[PDB]
Amino acid sequence: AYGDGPKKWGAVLLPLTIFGVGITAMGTFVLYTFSEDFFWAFVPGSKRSMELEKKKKEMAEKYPSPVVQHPADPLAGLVNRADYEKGLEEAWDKVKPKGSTVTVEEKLKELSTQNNPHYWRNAIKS
Amino acid sequence: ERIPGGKFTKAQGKIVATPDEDGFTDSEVALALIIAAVVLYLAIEVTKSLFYGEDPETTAKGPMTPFEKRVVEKGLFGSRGDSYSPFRP
Amino acid sequence: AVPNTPKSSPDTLAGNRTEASAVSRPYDKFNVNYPLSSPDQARTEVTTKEIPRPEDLVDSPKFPLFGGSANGYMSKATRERHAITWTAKEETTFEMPTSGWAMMNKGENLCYFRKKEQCIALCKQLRSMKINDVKIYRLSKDGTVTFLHPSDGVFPEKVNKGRVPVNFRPFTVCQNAKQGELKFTEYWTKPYEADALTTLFVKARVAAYNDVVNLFPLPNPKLTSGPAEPTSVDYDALTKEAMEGQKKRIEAAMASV
Amino acid sequence: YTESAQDAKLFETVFSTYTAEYLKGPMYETPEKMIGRRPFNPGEPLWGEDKKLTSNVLGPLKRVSSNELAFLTMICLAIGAWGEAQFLWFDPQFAAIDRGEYFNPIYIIAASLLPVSFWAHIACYIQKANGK
Amino acid sequence: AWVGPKKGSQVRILRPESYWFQQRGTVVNVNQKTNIKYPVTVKFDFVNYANVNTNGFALWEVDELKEGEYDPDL
Amino acid sequence: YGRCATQRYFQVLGNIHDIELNESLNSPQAIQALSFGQLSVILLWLAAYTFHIGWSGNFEAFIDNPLGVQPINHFVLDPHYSQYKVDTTIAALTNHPIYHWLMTVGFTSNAQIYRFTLGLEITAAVMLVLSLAPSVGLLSMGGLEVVSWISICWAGHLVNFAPGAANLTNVVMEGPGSLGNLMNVLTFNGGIQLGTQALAVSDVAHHHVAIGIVGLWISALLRVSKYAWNFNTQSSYHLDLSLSLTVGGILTSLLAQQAYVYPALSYLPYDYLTTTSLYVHHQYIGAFLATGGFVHGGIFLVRDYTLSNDLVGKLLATKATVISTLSWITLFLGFHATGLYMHNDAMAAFGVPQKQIIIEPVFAEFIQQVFFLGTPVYGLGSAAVSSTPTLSFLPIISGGDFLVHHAIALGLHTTVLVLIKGALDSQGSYLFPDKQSFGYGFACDGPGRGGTCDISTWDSFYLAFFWVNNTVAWFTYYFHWKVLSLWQSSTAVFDENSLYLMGWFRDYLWQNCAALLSGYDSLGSNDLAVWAWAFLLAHLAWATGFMFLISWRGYWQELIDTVIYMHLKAPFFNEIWSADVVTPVALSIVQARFIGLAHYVAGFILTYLAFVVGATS
Amino acid sequence: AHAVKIYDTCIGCTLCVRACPTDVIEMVPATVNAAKQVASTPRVEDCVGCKRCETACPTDFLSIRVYLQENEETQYSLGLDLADWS
Ligand code: CLA
Ligand code: CLA
Ligand code: CLA
Ligand code: CLA
Ligand SMILES: CC1=C(/C=C/C(C)=C/C=C/C(C)=C/C=C/C=C(C)/C=C/C=C(C)/C=C/C2=C(C)CCCC2(C)C)C(C)(C)CCC1
Ligand SMILES: CC1=C(/C=C/C(C)=C/C=C/C(C)=C/C=C/C=C(C)/C=C/C=C(C)/C=C/C2=C(C)CCCC2(C)C)C(C)(C)CCC1
Ligand SMILES: CC1=C(C/C=C(\C)CCC[C@H](C)CCC[C@H](C)CCCC(C)C)C(=O)c2ccccc2C1=O
Ligand code: SF4
Ligand code: SF4
Repeated sequence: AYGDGPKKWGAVLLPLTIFGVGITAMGTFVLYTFSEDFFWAFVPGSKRSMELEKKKKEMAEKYPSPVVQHPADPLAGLVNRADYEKGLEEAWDKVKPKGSTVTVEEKLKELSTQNNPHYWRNAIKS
Repeated sequence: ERIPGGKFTKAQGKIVATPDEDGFTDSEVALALIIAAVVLYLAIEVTKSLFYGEDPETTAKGPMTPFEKRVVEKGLFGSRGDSYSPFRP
Repeated sequence: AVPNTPKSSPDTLAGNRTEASAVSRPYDKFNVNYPLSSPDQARTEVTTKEIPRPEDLVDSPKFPLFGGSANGYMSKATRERHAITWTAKEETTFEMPTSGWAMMNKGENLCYFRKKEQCIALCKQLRSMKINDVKIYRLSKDGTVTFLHPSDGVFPEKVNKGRVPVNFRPFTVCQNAKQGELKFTEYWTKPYEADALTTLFVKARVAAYNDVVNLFPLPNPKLTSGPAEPTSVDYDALTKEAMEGQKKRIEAAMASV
Repeated sequence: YTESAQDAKLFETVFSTYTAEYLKGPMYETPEKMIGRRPFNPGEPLWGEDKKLTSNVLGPLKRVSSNELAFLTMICLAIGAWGEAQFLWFDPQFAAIDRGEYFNPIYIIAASLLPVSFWAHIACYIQKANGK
Repeated sequence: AWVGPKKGSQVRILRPESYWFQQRGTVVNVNQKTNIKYPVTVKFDFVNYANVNTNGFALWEVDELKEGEYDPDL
Repeated sequence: YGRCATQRYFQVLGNIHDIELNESLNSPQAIQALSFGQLSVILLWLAAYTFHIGWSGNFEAFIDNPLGVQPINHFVLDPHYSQYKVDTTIAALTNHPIYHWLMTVGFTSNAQIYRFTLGLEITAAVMLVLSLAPSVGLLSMGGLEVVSWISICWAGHLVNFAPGAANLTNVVMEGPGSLGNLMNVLTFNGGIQLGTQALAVSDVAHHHVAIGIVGLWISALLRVSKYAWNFNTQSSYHLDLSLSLTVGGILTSLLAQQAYVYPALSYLPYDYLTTTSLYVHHQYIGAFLATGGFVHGGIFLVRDYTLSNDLVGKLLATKATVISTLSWITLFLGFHATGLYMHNDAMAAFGVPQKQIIIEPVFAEFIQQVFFLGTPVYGLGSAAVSSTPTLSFLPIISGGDFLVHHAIALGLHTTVLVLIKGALDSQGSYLFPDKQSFGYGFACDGPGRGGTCDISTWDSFYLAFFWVNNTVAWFTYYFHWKVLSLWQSSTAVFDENSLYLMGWFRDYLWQNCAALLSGYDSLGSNDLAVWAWAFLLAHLAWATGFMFLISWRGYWQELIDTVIYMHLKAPFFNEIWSADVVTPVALSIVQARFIGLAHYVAGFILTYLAFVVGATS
Repeated sequence: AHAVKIYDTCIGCTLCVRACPTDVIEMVPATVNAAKQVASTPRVEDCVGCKRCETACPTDFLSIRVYLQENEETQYSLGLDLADWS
């Protein structure tokens, strides 16, 4: 008949598909909450994410890419950072206020250094 | 038998004609379930692939195909950029 | 009592609170010098003998005249405690940070709280009532005591020597780099954590990008396995003329300033 | 020498100006500067210091003379206007479809050349302004 | 010698983020110390969202205006 | 483990698909893989519909008598039904034009539907396989050329299954032949073809082949325009996503309009409920897509844009002008539409309906008469009558439609005002000069500076989504009442009572709810009982959204703290739960605002769906 | 831990120090303002994010900025009273 079919298949599956599947999904999500990889990609400093970052760095330093990539350090893009600073030094000496005692490398060290211990990647003793 | 609700169902007199038989029997339903099981297995594979992300060695240890090499070199098909854009050109 | 409080010890109920916080919240860590700002800042050390954990004190003479309340910390459900040690000149009434009222002792006083905010609120109240030497301590699960609030002995409202500036950014608030400028860097979502050098560099980089009359084409990589394409443009001559243009542009720019 | 705060600001300005003038050249090597992203394509600068388009903006026909492009755009305009007029009003082609007969391919091919004439005359003026 | 805007002279604020940006304010005092990064103390008739109308500005963030070269109607 | 708070759930789940923040699969190949997985989900959803239509459905009985039979969606097997309700219900009826679509595209049997379900499952498997292997090679797939090729292939399918394909002489083997031979499968008749009361399948096939060829040509032209003037200066996933979302929203809204006025599915206009549901659903989807385009534009401004002298820089520099002029437009439109509606309300209330301000929509009437209508209906602009007119379902406008269109303009302009204002102030306002360093979404900047509630750029979308829903409600009320009057042949109750808003209440909402509320009562329950129940459920969800929007966190955080105190002080449970595991904390401010908006719009959608079903049943 | 920063515009008010309910801000000597003192935040781990320090800063805009980081909530940042994670 018309009713038969979906009746038997439903009596088998609808209890399964709703009860068993949804309850298993809820229980597995609660387990995933207590799992070590709980939202690992969105929790800063998580073990899986940090290991992935380390392995990405290892692959980048072991298999150099012929194409140029976005520099993680914006100053790391420079093909010759030495020449960059040497020019800065020459320009600064050209426009130094009188016999100023301030040099370019000290200023670059002062600007690059920063005391932000509470920023992560620094709270992980890194 | 249904109790009609709504002015247009009564006015137009449309009847819900139940088919005499079912329509898909039971064997073809089983085949659909089998194909859906294969699709479910593929979905589990995709979920495992996406949750753990792309490993760093692939796309770094596996050399790009000559198509991919030339596309990245010439900047085609969304390369030379930082977008997906399926409707590119 | 078993119905009043759980029969098991606070450590038993805690389970693995540690070794799970290190997993659940790997970002939650204290810097190497938590109460202070510089490593060479005395770092006075106190132990459980000086400020014992509250479960080891019953009817202590240093407790104020407090009648107990439901608003205190969770014994056996929390293990972290914050303690205040202040000395009074006379016995007067004060508001507990957890509501209710207590009366201070004539001499030494000692209170225990869960959050440091309660201790700081009580310290503000006491200092408003002309009370010095309000020392605030933190009690850990294992009993290690960390001295806080007047960490270097001088209250933070008064400037004191030996205090290195922390989280000081040498520019104005809106002189931080924009997120788009810091894209693909570790400071993309947190431009306020970038260095002054990095912020200046990216703010100059965005200006450099907007000068395509002098921007360099940056030739394509050679990825294909075949022979190099002969093309029709000499990259060497372009590089030489770009060196000349860069030199002259830098000279003119430095002449301007 | 008791560096002034204004001296520190002067150094910041010098650093910013030097960086800005230095990263333009081939000494920074960032993905943005890759051909087809921000730069002007190697040997084909589109415009100079003045914002005047160069002949390189035309692409394959970057050396077709101004006179030839003028002839091309005028012929395309005339042929496209003839095709459009012969398709819409004079001997209409939709009415021909209503008669059961097919379109006349000549009219469609002719009318296809009007946007050709548009871009051709724009390119013609670009060439003329560049002296080509 | 005196450096910076004259006391009591109207200045236009060049700090992009200031609540009184491109507006006009009266200089109260300029700290004649080279180490002060924001010596120019400017008072404004309008108060910002913090209900404060006095702020210090750097020497390069203020444009001294002559007695009649600005717009009296703001 | 799991020594986090419940805030972790709503913090990560709000960015769980913000893959740019997911450093693992951050590459564009992963995003294409996500697209493949989404398309697999879409294919499985369509397979669901086709499978339940072919399994327990009357498509074989539908093709025979498309006017006299009601399409069946799926078989109902709810254990909670009472024998009577079981005897009462036959099966879950159909509220979508899938029967009409299958009939149009040549389905004539349940065997074809079953093969279609198998093909959909296999194609979903193919999509999952493609998602298994993200790769720059797969990034080549796609493009306007690909979608135009899909259009060409769909044209081929429709040609193969056109009703006149039987009379078609094989063109590729016996030559093109006479023009009528091609007219068997490729026509440009234009408009409704009578009978099926829908566009001919030949028209649709011809449309698709033309669109595919033109799209191939346009893609080639765009790529040669990329040959010279090759400048990808601003590439961002959010910029391209905003482009795609805005174009998709325009296309979906156009789909709603042109599918009501030019139905392409056979015997669709005879089914009133499916037509109304189609229009409402597609308009909601289009509005959502446009709002998403604006949202992703704002996101691109927040975290992917670098200030330049470009188009966006020019927009940002004069953002005050844009916001001020949009505010003026919205103020004018709202003032005048509301005032005219209130004036009409007062005149109708005071027994003087003649003294209402009925501004005739003479401009839209002029457009309609001059460009669309083939007979003199209004007589302004033109009065010529077409010798050979074509048929369609374009409504005839009247005085009320002027005010309704001004309400629509007010809603659209206010939504655009909120979205543009938020996107352009993501770069900073004088209350928040450094919004470029705070991200797209954040709670506030505290009570200082007078207060900074809802100052985030995400809060701009949060505020503008109410306006999106309100505008869609306004013009969907317009469409629904217009088509209800047309189908009920009133066409004068609408044209008179839509001038004043008490008409919009009494004759539209109160009037069309009579049958829906009688879905179940003391006498019994009929087929509309499910929709009355869904009506109530949607109202409940809407008011829960009210809870999450009105009451804010601090109260609830203190209340949850007291509840935690009760749990930790409760017997038999302090030994088991120390609140250390998944600490129960109140929803964050952004999370609370989003959840309140979600309940609000869920109740909105379900309420209007139930009302549409109960009114057009 | 909600990151809190101090900028050059600080003028040594000490109001931000007095407004902090958890002793995050701290007054260090400096040579950038007439007060010869500048706020610092060496105990950001105690910052709840209440932004009382921003309410008390008199500069044109906030010389002290509290950047909420909802993805890095802490029992000290969340102000937990009945749940311990240490
Ligand atoms: C969007 C997908 C979808 C949905 C919502 C439903 C809904 C329903 N189906 Mg169903 N079905 C579907 C697809 C779907 N079907 C497909 C593709 C098949 C072919 C294999 C079937 C075959 C099928 C049978 C044979 C039966 C049902 C039945 C039912 C009903 C009870 C639920 C149940 O037991 O499901 C069981 C369904 C399956 C075991 C098939 C798996 C469903 C597909 C393949 C998964 C799709 C997932 C989708 C992409 C979303 C994933 C994301 C999600 C986590 C949010 C309910 C009306 C039962 C019924 O009518 O009883 C009253 C019943 O007997 N369905
Ligand atoms: C193809 C289109 C598309 C794509 C790819 C994206 C992609 C993205 N969007 Mg986006 N968006 C889109 C369309 C799109 N959007 C549209 C159309 C709108 C307007 C409505 C928005 C509005 C929007 C906002 C406002 C935000 C994003 C954000 C994001 C990013 C993070 C997504 C995330 O984790 O959300 C998480 C997703 C969810 C939490 C899903 C919610 C689950 C729903 C509500 C369930 C409720 C339905 C329920 C079953 C009904 C029950 C009924 C009841 C009666 C029982 C991501 C890049 C975020 C971002 O980039 O911020 C940095 C962000 O804040 N989007
Ligand atoms: C009925 C409810 C309602 C009403 C009337 C408004 C009205 C308005 N909202 Mg609004 N809003 C609402 C609900 C409502 N909102 C909700 C629930 C949300 C979700 C949080 C929003 C979110 C929201 C945002 C995010 C924005 C608005 C904006 C606006 C203004 C748009 C300009 C306009 O139409 O001016 C017309 C004003 C009215 C119709 C108000 C009534 C005025 C009188 C009573 C009617 C006219 C009478 C007569 C002509 C005057 C007599 C004059 C003389 C004889 C005395 C306007 C004041 C925008 C804005 O302010 O831009 C300017 C804006 O950005 N609203
Ligand atoms: C910002 C103002 C504004 C906006 C957004 C709209 C929007 C709309 N109007 Mg509209 N309208 C307006 C003001 C406005 N109107 C005014 C002031 C009048 C005079 C009473 C009308 C009279 C009017 C008619 C008669 C019709 C529309 C219609 C429409 C809709 C279709 C588009 C159209 O016809 O453009 C019309 C747009 C304009 C004419 C531009 C007006 C914009 C100016 C700047 C506003 C101020 C005008 C000023 C007061 C005139 C002073 C005159 C004086 C110097 C002699 C659209 C929703 C049509 C409709 O309802 O479709 C169903 C229609 O037929 N409008
Ligand atoms: C269909 C389908 C699907 C879906 C699935 C799902 C979605 C599931 C879910 C499920 C679920 C989600 C479930 C849930 C459940 C729940 C329950 C089962 C509960 C119960 C409870 C009870 C029974 C009790 C109640 C009560 C109380 C508690 C109080 C008040 C009163 C009362 C008594 C009522 C998919 C697409 C995937 C695929 C396949 C098909
Ligand atoms: C936020 C932002 C953004 C975004 C934006 C957007 C989102 C936009 C959109 C836009 C859009 C979305 C547009 C659209 C357009 C459309 C059009 C332009 C159309 C037109 C048409 C017409 C005009 C026609 C009409 C008509 C008809 C058809 C009928 C009636 C009559 C008439 C003729 C009137 C960005 C980042 C990017 C930038 C910055 C800011
Ligand atoms: C009611 C209310 C709450 C309390 C609501 C909460 C805490 C969420 C309710 C949770 C529901 C009841 C589900 C509880 C958990 C279920 C067992 C499901 C668990 C699912 C997880 C395992 C993923 C707020 O936190 C809040 C915050 C800010 C503004 C307004 C409000 C507000 O109105
Ligand atoms: S209130 Fe502001 S200006 Fe004053 S000391 Fe604190 S941070 Fe500096
Ligand atoms: S937000 Fe509150 S707790 Fe954090 S530093 Fe500012 S005043 Fe202190």
